[PDB]
Amino acid sequence: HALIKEDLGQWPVETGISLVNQAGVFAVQLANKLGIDKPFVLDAGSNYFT
Amino acid sequence: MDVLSKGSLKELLAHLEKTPLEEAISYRIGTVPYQNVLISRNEYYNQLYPDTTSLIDGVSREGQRNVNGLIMSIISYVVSGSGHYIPNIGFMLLRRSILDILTKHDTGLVTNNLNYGIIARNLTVSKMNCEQRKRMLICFKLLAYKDGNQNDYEIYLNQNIPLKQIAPNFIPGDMRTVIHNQDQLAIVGIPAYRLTQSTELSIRDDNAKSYKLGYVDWYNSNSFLRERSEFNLIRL
Amino acid sequence: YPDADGNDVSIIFSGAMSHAIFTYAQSQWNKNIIKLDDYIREITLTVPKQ
Amino acid sequence: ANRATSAFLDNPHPVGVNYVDEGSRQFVAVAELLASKLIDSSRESDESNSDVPFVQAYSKFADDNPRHLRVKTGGKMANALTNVIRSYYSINAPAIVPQVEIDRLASKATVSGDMYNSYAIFNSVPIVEVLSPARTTVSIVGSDRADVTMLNTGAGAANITFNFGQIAETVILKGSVPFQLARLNQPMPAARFTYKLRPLDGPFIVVLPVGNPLVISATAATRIQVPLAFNKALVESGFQTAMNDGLFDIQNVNYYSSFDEFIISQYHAQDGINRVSTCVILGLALQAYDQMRRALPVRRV
Amino acid sequence: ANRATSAFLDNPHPVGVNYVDEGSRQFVAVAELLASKLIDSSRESDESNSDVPFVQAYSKFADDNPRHLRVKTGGKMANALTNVIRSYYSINAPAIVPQVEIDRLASKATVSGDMYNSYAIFNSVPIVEVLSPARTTVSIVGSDRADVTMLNTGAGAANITFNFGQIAETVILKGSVPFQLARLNQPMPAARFTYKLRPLDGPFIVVLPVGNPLVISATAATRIQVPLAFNKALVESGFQTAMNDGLFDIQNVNYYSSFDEFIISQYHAQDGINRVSTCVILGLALQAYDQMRRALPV
Amino acid sequence: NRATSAFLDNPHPVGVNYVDEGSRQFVAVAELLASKLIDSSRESDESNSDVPFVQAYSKFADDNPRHLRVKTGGKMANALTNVIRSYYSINAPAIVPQVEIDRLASKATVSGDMYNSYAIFNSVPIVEVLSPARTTVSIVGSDRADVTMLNTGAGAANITFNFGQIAETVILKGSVPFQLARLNQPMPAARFTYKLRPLDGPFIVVLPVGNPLVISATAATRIQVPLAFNKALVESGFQTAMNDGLFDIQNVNYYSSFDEFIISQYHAQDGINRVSTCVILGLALQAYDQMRRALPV
Amino acid sequence: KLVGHNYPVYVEPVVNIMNFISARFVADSSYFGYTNEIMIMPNHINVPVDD
Repeated sequence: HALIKEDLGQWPVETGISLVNQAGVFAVQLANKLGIDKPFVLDAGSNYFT
Repeated sequence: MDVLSKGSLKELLAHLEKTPLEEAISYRIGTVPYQNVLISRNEYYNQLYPDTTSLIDGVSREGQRNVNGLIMSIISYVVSGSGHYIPNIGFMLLRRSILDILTKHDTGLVTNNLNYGIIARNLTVSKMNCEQRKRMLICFKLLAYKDGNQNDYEIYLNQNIPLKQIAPNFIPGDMRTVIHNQDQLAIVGIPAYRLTQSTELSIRDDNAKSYKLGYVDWYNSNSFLRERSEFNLIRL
Repeated sequence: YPDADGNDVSIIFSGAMSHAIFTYAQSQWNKNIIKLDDYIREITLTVPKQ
Repeated sequence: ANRATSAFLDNPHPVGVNYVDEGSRQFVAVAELLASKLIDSSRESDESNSDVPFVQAYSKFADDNPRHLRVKTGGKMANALTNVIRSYYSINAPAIVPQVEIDRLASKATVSGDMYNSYAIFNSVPIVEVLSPARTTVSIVGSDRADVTMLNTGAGAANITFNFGQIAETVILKGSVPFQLARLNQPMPAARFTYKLRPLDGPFIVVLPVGNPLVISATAATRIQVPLAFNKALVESGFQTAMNDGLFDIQNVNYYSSFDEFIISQYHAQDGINRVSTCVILGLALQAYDQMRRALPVRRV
Repeated sequence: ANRATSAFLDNPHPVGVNYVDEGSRQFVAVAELLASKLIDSSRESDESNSDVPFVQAYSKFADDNPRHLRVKTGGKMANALTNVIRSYYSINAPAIVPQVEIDRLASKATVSGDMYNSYAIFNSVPIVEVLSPARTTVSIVGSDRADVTMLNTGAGAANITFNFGQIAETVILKGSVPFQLARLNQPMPAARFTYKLRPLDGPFIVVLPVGNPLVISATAATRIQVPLAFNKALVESGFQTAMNDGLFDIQNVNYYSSFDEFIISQYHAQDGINRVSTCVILGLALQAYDQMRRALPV
Repeated sequence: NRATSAFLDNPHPVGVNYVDEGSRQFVAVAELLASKLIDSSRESDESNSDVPFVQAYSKFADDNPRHLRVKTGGKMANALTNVIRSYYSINAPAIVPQVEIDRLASKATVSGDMYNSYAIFNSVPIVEVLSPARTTVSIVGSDRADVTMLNTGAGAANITFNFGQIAETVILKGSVPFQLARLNQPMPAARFTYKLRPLDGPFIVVLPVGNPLVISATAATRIQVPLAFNKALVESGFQTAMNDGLFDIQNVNYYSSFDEFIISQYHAQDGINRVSTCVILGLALQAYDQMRRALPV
Repeated sequence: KLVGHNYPVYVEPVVNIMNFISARFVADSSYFGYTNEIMIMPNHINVPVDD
């Protein structure tokens, strides 16, 4: 057996607190980890082997 | 844009040498000229604004396939920046430059038996300004001298005194007359300060203003876009 | 492989959410990236006529 | 013997053959997008008690800022859009806008310009031909719902032939009293109130007895390829504004009550498939004309 | 001589002369804006699983928090909007709402009550009078599409005079069979299916041949200045709701099928210009009434 | 003599499947995702990138869009199409499994029901118009009723109008002023327009001998609908579904619009329970129109 | 002011990005490690599972 898994981390959620507030706080952290918060341009054309 | 920007006889003649006849003519059917129409000018009036469509409006119009239609298309391109719709000219004439059509015998086109009075009436010479009148007479003189009709050119100028005053001072066969000529023939050009982005009443005036306003942007952003298409291609 | 307009397109095996977030971020920054000539045109409209 | 036809289907005038290339289509799509921004910016300016949102949208639209002591009409973009709308309606309307202006205006936005992304449903009912016997009187009234009133005097069981054309997809027939209807060389079914018909099935024969006038109400549905930005409410409102302003006051043209009748009448003429393509571009242009004209109101009673 | 008129044009009742000042106009615009957010809050409530977007919008609208115990009515804004609508329809309706309450409600949002910054197209067909000779019978039916049926029973052809008023901008005439219409003192044109007319030019003469009946379908377009937030679809829905809810139930008034008929009927009064301004404000209020009552039905 | 509206005659039974709480959640979820799919497409067309459309299609169809393959809409489109078929007629098969519907309904959460709002339906019901001897009555139209009446007898005739008991208000207008009043009530003076409540009872209208009288009728009916209901979209969805042949099933009745469909089912025995299914069909047609416009096939 | 703020037409890309991430956090919860429903069953009951 084999499988492919996407790992974006674990983000616990509290039931009492509003989900939108937690989503927004987690959105800031996720953007920072992914490196998309600041203006950027992808440079991956040189990432290859012949 | 490029043809209307030339401000000297040398530059105009040099441009016509490098420009094929394909640029003079157009592939859009347009509308029939000499039509009394009502156009919309909401800048000024609520009612529709009358005007008459002409061959020098700057918009492609239908033209016949005879010799006169081809000559009228060339003159319209020089004075208005856009030509007419002549169906199926043929690849043989499209590759030739405008000057060879005007001043050479190898094009296979019989430009004799041409009436300058009839052509001037069709092009609405009474409506064109000094620069457009000057450019039209340059084409007439080149056609006359190639076919040996210098007398008919002089007769036409004698009948039209206003055109005789502003006649060009060059002789087609002599290079010295071309270099020393001091005529100004620039319809469009980069202006000091700027011009307001406002419409004009006439079809000719509004279309001419659209060329002047867009010349500045065309001047800055044409080299790269033309080069991308020019690269990996053979000229006509 | 090259795109029609000279861009480089990378085909890789990646996650559904990581691809969705990263490419959406790219499209948001890209609409604010314009040519110099277009930038000059916008500036010229703000400054006086002369 | 007697023949009847819908009023809006008679003599469809030719449409313009200009401004139909890819560059002109991009110009129309750009105009619709920027005219929409004008409407939203006007709403934002009203709420924010400031002219900042409107100035930015107008500057992008007109390449000029709004001017004091000078009515704001839209500048060169408004002039180009108004003239191409006139050219789309009839061949007799002139071609005034040069190609250089359109290419300059088409570069303002990044629209696709595709005219076949989606579809729209049009409700005009085409009754091409209704053939009646000598002693029968037939009247056709309406475009959105056609009421056909038929009276038979003397003899009995007059046969009326209905020809709905071939373009319409589905046609629904409702009668004041149950009636008999069947296709050619087919048995007549029991009388019933309503019928669902495919106009391509063929001519339809309806049996009309003596006395007791029978009225048939017909509604049709037709599908035409339109862009995704197409909105029928804006197109119809733009159509009325164009008629009121006089943009369609051209010689030797036909006038219609709505854009629905316009597009259907052009579709049912000869070479109507290529006429519809021009009509759809006119619809998008009228959509832009409506939003632009509501943002800037020149006319004052 | 037989004179036939449109049914909806007769006896327009006086409209209210209250709540037309700048402060009151801002109140109606505020109500439209806040009712729009109330509807949108339902969709924003579905993207999440909470009711906070709806509770947040209701508190802004009603100045009170929603409670599960009672039916959500709308608070003080609902009562003000309902009563102001009644005062618009008839001059006999009382002006119950104080101006202090309206001023307080107008400060919730920062909208400006400019009701002359746009236009709308109204499709009601005004037929003031159709004059016919003795032998002919003329019947006018409908408002959005006027179907005029005329039958001639005399020996010779008849001339029928059409008066479409002096307000409509354009009128399009389509006949079952081709017919001839010319303006007074102008030569008759050939028979055509479709005629386009400008009502201001003058009365029109129609030639009625002896034989089968002739039916003319008329469509009109009128431009009336309206606020930019005007939505004709939303206004029409609110008119039906207000009629059903009994907001228009008051003695000595006239009832209309649609807001299209109402505004055109008022415009065609003796002094109809001043009525149109009040009618437009009623439409904007009706637009807010439709949005609010759909979110909060009672 | 008796005259009745054409669209009110013999309403066919509606489907009895896919009406539970889980099925209703599936329709509400489908409408929510279809609306996002059409909004992303418009945003996609305006901009250079097609990222918003790819994400919306993936959520709707559970597979990424591909240039070579056509955009069918996925399993959600197939389930929605067959569910629409089942609602219209009881003879249409109910084949879509419930486990598949439950899985699709879990894509999104909807905070609402099918009874939290209302919509006004302007279809005029004329149940019957009873006419005496030598009185010709014709009823034309559904959105606007044109009752043309003409009598040839020497004396004036009384005509009975029955508008049912479901409509809230009915507005009457005539070519010439006419007198109308309830049963056993004095006749008023002639007026051009009347406003009536259909619950008031049968109405008597007099007819003079001279000229034909035409009465134009409009009506308003309120039906409980979800807050996401949109009459403009359900009308477009009804026409599209009819053209697609989703309603081509034997022994059923065809209507000109969804307005006539819901009103005719209301004016029938067991009409309260039929209307609930019709409202669910309306939201499903709303989702169908939005999806088909973004993904024409 | 926070509650009644209206997003400008030229909203910054960082706001659009964060709204996209927050929407995906709520819409697709299985990616981030939470769900809305769970099921508790005894061992002797056989439940159809993803195999």
